[PDB]
Amino acid sequence: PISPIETVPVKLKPGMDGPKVKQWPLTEEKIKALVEICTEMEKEGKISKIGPENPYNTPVFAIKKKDSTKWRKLVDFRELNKRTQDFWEVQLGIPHPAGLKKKKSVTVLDVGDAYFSVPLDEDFRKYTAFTIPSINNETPGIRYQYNVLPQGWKGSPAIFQSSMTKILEPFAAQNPDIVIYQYMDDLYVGSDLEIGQHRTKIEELRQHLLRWGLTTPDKKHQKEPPFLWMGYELHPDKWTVQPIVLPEKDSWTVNDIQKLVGKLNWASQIYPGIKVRQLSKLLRGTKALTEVIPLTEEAELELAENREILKEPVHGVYYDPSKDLIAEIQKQGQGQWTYQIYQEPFKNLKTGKYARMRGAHTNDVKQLTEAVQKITTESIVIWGKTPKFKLPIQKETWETWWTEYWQATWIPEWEFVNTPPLVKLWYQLEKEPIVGAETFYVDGAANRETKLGKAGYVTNKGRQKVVPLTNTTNQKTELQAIYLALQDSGLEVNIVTDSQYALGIIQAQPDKSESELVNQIIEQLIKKEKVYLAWVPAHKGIGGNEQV
Amino acid sequence: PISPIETVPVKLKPGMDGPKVKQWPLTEEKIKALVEICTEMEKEGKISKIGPENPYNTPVFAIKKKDSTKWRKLVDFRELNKRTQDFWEVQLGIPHPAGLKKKKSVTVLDVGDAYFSVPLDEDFRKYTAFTIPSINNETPGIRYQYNVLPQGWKGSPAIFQSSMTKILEPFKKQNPDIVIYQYMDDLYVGSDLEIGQHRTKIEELRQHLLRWGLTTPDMGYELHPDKWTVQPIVLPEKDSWTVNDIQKLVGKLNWASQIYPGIKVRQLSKLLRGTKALTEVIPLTEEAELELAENREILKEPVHGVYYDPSKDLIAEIQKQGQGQWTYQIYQEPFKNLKTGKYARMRGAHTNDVKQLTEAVQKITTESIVIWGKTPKFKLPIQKETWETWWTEYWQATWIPEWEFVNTPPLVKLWYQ
Ligand SMILES: N#C/C=C/c1cccc(Oc2ccc(Cl)cc2OCCn2ccc(=O)[nH]c2=O)c1
Repeated sequence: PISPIETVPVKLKPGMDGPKVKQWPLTEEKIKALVEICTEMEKEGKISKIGPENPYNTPVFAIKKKDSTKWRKLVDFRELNKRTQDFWEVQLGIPHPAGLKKKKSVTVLDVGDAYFSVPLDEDFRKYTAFTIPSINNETPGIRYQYNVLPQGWKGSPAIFQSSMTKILEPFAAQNPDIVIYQYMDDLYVGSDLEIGQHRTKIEELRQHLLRWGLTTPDKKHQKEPPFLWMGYELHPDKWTVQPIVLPEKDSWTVNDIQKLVGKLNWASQIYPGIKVRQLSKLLRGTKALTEVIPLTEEAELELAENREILKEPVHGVYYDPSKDLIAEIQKQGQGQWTYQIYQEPFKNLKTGKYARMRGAHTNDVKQLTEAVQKITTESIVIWGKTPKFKLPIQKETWETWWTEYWQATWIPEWEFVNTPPLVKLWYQLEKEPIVGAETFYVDGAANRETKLGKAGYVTNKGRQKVVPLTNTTNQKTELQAIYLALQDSGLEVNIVTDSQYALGIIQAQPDKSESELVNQIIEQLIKKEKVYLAWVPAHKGIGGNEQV
Repeated sequence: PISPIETVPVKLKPGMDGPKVKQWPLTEEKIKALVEICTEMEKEGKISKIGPENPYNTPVFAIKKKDSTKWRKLVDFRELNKRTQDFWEVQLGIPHPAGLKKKKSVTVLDVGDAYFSVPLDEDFRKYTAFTIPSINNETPGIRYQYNVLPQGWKGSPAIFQSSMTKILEPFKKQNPDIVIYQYMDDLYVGSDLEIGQHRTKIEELRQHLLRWGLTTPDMGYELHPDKWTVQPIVLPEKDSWTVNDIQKLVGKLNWASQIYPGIKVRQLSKLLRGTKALTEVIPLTEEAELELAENREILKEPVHGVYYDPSKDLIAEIQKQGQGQWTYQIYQEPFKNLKTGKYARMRGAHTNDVKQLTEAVQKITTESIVIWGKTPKFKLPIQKETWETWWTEYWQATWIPEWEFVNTPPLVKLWYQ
């Protein structure tokens, strides 16, 4: 039989037993159709008719494919799968084309009857037992079990991968000149060897695999480039994604928006400039599954921009280890960032985008740092190294920021490329109180029930103001107070607030937010020459004038 | 080598599975180094390759050790430690001397290699599984498990404890005033001796351990725990104050009230009665100086009701003070501080933030080890992915403390310096 391959020992989960599910059903139409299968599988040694003693059992169904000339057997292993030990996880991620090295030739072999070509641990075989039933009349069903890896069994992919690796090792040991990637069933071999000797090597690999019981394509070479693989087009000198289709509809569905931003996200890998913000901002509401969701003008504009971007094909290149790895970042202005990774000016390894969707307030520098981090992570994953950075920010700006920043930040080798828009701090608060400046003692308050509330100030020049508000909270009133003091003061202003919230927002130095109020405050702060914000504890009678 | 005796059976708390933790992506450099190291360890019988039937995984990293130009493999055993050792701090648990912190000098020696001689329980080996990752998911990783007591596992010194006691027994008799505590792969040796005599005794212990077959790979690394206390809160002292300065003072005092409830700010808060310019100079009254001075002498004397609870976890908060300075507090419960301090290392701009934070964390952890015999869980003022990416560059120790990340600091920066 298939014995030469060493079986992997398998246990049931501790404190469990093989599936005892009994199946009498169902019909006579598919039964002999099942026998016609199980006989040919028995002859090939994949299954064995079993005796009466200690059987467990698993359900068995029969079903047909299109172009019906061949039937198909299907076993539901769900219960057994529930009852079997965990295995080492098969590869979660797949290799990224931008990290592949250019090889003179690439061959794709696909082993057929993969799992059935790998033996199953003997003592475990009794738990795979299934029963072909009958019409009764004193006819006990036909019983079997698997001598090989059952299709749909929990342990099949991992054990197959392991077996394939071990089988490959004595080959690859004598052929370092060629490299074999292993993915699911498929083997992807590649080499810089001359085409003839490459082909001969491929045939040698095929025969070696065939001696271990693993079939490989006997017709032509099978697959020729492309090479449509896992959502990619792999060309000999270049790679691209699949053709991307953005549908057009009168009524957009939440599901269709999901699929839309999905395709767009996937497209962002190669096509640069893709903006996903508005369309996903639609999806922010997660409600139901079927809800028909109306578009926004910004969303349709965004989708249009993406459509114009997808108008022409864009191809990425492969990786050359002898060349530097460069990453370049641009700000798209909406809180959206885009980046290209390249070893060469006119050819990108790949592209991508970053966006901060978490939190109301932030600034350009911090976001740039975050993007740099994401790119560093991705680069470590794909190429195994960190890229050299080209960034639209100046050394003084970033030194200032990271020296003034409370968090620890890390930046690699980076150089200044002057591309508008530049990243800059639009304003800086004063670290010491200003002499010859009016001092505004500001406060705001609200009733958490009525929500009316008010905001206002009392200055040292004897000036006072109280502005009534509607539909607000203590946060909004307290920010409204600072804004109010910014409006009524000169180019140099000292503000004293009793709230840690407002102080927290302002001292964070955001250049943008989800609040129009904070934005107006930002614009005012920019218009100001000097602003000193100071904090005092409330209800201590330090000269803050409050109300209720 | 050989099995001198049978293995010590290792068990997990009933109803607990083995560790399953994803492996972090590594630089090709670190991957290569791990491949060399692990190949060599495989040739020595220390580790063996495993099949798919082993579900468990534990992370591995490559570090430069301390000053060395060659790579060291560092396994992150925190999860396995929580899943096993928490029952092994009882069964095999190693007692922590309370006199170690009182010694004038403490030297740290690396005894880890000693573990590589002793075999590990056959049944337990599958729980030590780790994966050397591959670049770009080209191949599934290289999988090993330990055939001997692994470094970084808290159960290793627990098992090796008797042997260590037997080896250290003669040295302790000739040196009864020397305190020796074993934490994981490290030996902490305290003494009141002069620096020279201390180092001489340390080299004596080194040679003793060496002639008994235990190799160790040893300014140098030495502490001085007698200076370790809770640092007092300081109020700014100035010749002439302002409205702003007094506001800062009242604020900071009002904050300090959560620690020392016996503080009265009533006089200082009155010193500016009406709305005034921030830069207006206000001379303090007699009552103001009286209250400031009364709040000063109460602030240089440590708190009341603060004791170490062995049941609760230790928590270390760190904040960045700028210019290479960092402040930290170790506490079990809010506002009750077991320890506070400040760390700074070296200028010249060759240093960066992540390096400073890393060295700070290491120092705080070592302090915590010397004092309470266990490591605190850190709250780190850094972005998660940044730390997870760059922490193994500057990491010189053999242990990994628990940590999490804090996004919400207020102005408390200057209140702690
Ligand atoms: N189904 C399907 C294939 C899937 C597949 C997936 C990943 C890799 C692969 O082939 C490769 C195998 C090994 C190496 Cl070292 C590079 C490769 O470069 C791939 C780039 N390439 C592709 C085709 C070609 O004509 N020249 C090339 O340099 C094949």
